[PDB]
Amino acid sequence: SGFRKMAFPSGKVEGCMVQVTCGTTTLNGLWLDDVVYCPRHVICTSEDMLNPNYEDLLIRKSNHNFLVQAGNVQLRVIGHSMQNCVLKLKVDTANPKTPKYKFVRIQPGQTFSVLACYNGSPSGVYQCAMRPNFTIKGSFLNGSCGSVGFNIDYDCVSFCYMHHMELPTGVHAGTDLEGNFYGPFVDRQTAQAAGTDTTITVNVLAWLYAAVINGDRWFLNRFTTTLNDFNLVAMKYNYEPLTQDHVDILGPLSAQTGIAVLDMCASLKELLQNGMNGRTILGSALLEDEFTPFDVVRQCSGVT
Amino acid sequence: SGFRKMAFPSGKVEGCMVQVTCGTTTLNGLWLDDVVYCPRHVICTSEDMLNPNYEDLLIRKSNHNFLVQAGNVQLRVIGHSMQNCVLKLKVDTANPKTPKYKFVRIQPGQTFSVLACYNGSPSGVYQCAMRPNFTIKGSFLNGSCGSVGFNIDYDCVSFCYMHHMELPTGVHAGTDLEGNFYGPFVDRQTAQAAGTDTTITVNVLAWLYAAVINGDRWFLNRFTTTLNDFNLVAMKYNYEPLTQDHVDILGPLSAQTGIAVLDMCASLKELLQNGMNGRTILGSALLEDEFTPFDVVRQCSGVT
Ligand SMILES: *CC(=O)Nc1nc2c(S(=O)(=O)NCCc3ccccc3)cccc2s1
Ligand SMILES: *CC(=O)Nc1nc2c(S(=O)(=O)NCCc3ccccc3)cccc2s1
Repeated sequence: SGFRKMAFPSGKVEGCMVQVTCGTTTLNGLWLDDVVYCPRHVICTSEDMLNPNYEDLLIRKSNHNFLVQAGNVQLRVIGHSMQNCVLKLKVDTANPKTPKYKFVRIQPGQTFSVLACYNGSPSGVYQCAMRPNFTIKGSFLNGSCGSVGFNIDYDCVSFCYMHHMELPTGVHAGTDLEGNFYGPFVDRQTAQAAGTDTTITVNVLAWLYAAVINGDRWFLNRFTTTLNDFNLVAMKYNYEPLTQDHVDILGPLSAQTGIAVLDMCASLKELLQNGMNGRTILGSALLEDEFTPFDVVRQCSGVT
Repeated sequence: SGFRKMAFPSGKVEGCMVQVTCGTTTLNGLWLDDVVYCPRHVICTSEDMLNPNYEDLLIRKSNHNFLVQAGNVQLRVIGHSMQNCVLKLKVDTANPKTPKYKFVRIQPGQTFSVLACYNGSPSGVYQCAMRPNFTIKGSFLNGSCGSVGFNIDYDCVSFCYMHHMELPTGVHAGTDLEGNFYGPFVDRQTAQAAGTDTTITVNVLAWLYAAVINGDRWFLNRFTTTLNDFNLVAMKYNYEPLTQDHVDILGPLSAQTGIAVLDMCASLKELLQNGMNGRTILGSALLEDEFTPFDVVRQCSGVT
C-alpha cells in the first residue's frame, strides 16, 4: 500500500530529448523518427518576443541555421516547417531510440508527467494536471522550453504537452505536439492573464477513494447528497460541476470500496464546508486534485 | 520558475530492472555489470516469513532455481551468495545498459527517487525522504519488493535503497545495496513498530527558501531567534534539532535570498506556533520536509 504523486518512468522520453539552437537561442527539441519538434520561438531573440511575426522571422532561416545536437552528436537538418506554434525539423537520421508513440490533445483535468530538460539534458520528472483554465503549475527555468508532457500505456508514449511559456503570474502555458496552445495563450511576451483556476472535482473524489483504500477514513460521514445539491456546494467553492459522466468514471472505485459516489460527494461536501480541522488525508492538508480516477486505479492495482 | 516535488529521470535505472523468481515468489532485481541484486526473501514462501532461517533456506537452492528475466530474455545464473539481507546472483552476461554507479548508505533526512516496479517492469517514479525513524512513506503493492531508491549526479547513479517490506502501519522499510536495513527493521513478518516520525527541520527551512525564491513570501516576519530558542520550539513540535551544520548547509540559500538562516527559523517558529491560518506555501497546506537544501539549489538552478 501507500499512495504517492507518481510520474511515469521517463526513460522512453529521455531517449528523444535533443538540444536545438537557432542563432543565440537554445531550447529543447523532441526527436521522434526523422523529425525534431520544438517551440517556434527558438527563432526569436528576447526583443522579437514582444511582437513576433513568425512567418517573416522564419524566411530569414535556412536548414543550416537550426543546430540540433543529440548528446554530443550533431544531426543534419534537411527540412524545416512551421505547424501552428511548433517547428518540425526534418533530419537525415531516424532516432534509433524512438519509442511507440502518439500525439494526443488532452482535456482539462487530465494528468501527465513532465520531463524537465535544459540544453537537451533531462533534469527531473514530475506529475501535473492540465488545469481547467488551460495552464499547468510546473517547474520550468530558463532553457526548459521544449520540455514535454506525456502519458505511457505499456510501451506507447502519448505526448500531450510541449512547454512554451511562463505567464507573468508564474503559471505555465504550452502546446500539444501539433503546436496548438492549450487555452487562449499566444507565444508572445504580452499581458496574458489566466482565468479562474477551479478545482477538478472528479479528481478530488478519486483521491478520496485512494485515501479510503490506503486507510485514511476519518472523513467518511453518515451523509449522502444528490448531484444538484453537491453542485451547489461545488459552485460556491470554485469546484468544477460534477456530471453523470464523472460519476460513471468513478464507478470502479465506488465498487472496490463499497462507498457509493454520492456518499463520497457528501464527505467532500462536509470537507468543503468545515475544512480539515488540522487533520491530513494521504499526507496532505488540502484536497488534492491532480490524480484522475484512472491514476488511482492504475496506482492501486500495479499497472506497469 | 515554479517548484515541484521532482524525481530524477529514471531511464538509467529502468535499464537495470529485471524479474527474479525463486520457486513461487517473484520480485524485482537490479542488474549491474554481471550481478543481479534482490531481497533475500525471494527464497521464502509466505509461511517462511513468520520466522525464516535464511542460511538454512538458501542451502536448498542452487543457481538454476533463481530465474532471472530481463525483458523477455533469460539470464544464466552462474553463482549466488547472500550479503546481509540481499542476494547477489552472478550472471554470465554484463548488463549492457549498466550506467556509471555507486552504492551509498544515506542518512535520515536525505531524499531520493524510487522507481516502483512489478515483475521487473517499471510502473512509476516518485521522490521521498528517508525519515528520521528510518522508514520511507512510499507506494509499494505486492510484487514491488526489490524496487530501488537512487540519486543521480550527471551520469553517475548512486543507489541507496532497495524495498523489502511494509510494516503493519503502512510505512516502508528496506536496505542499502549492501543488504543492511535502514533502522532496526528485520526481514521477518513480525511486530515491528516505527519510532517517532519527526519533521526534518533543515528540509522545511530549505523549502521555505524555495518558496521565497518562487514568490510565496506571506510567512516572512519581522522577527529573529537563536538556535537554542528555535530548538525549544522544534522539540515541542517533534521537529529535529537544528545544528550549526544545518545552518551552514542553508548558507547558499540564505545568500541568494538575503534572508539570514535565523530569521527564516523565526518565520518557521511562528508558522509552528500559529499555523498556516488557511493559507498555502508552494501549493501545500502543511510544512513540506522532503526537499533537502541540495534539492532546492539543484531545482532552483537547473542542474541536469
Ligand atoms: C521556457 C524557457 O526556456 N524560457 C526562457 N525564458 C527566457 C528569458 S525571459 O523570458 O526573459 N525570462 C527570464 C526570467 C528570469 C530568469 C532568471 C533571472 C531573472 C529572470 C530570457 C532568456 C532566456 C530565456 S529561456
Ligand atoms: C514488497 C512486496 O512485494 N511485498 C509482498 N507482500 C506479499 C504478500 S503479504 O506480505 O501477505 N502482503 C499482502 C497484502 C495484501 C495485498 C492485497 C490484498 C490484501 C492484502 C503476499 C503475497 C505476495 C506479496 S509481495
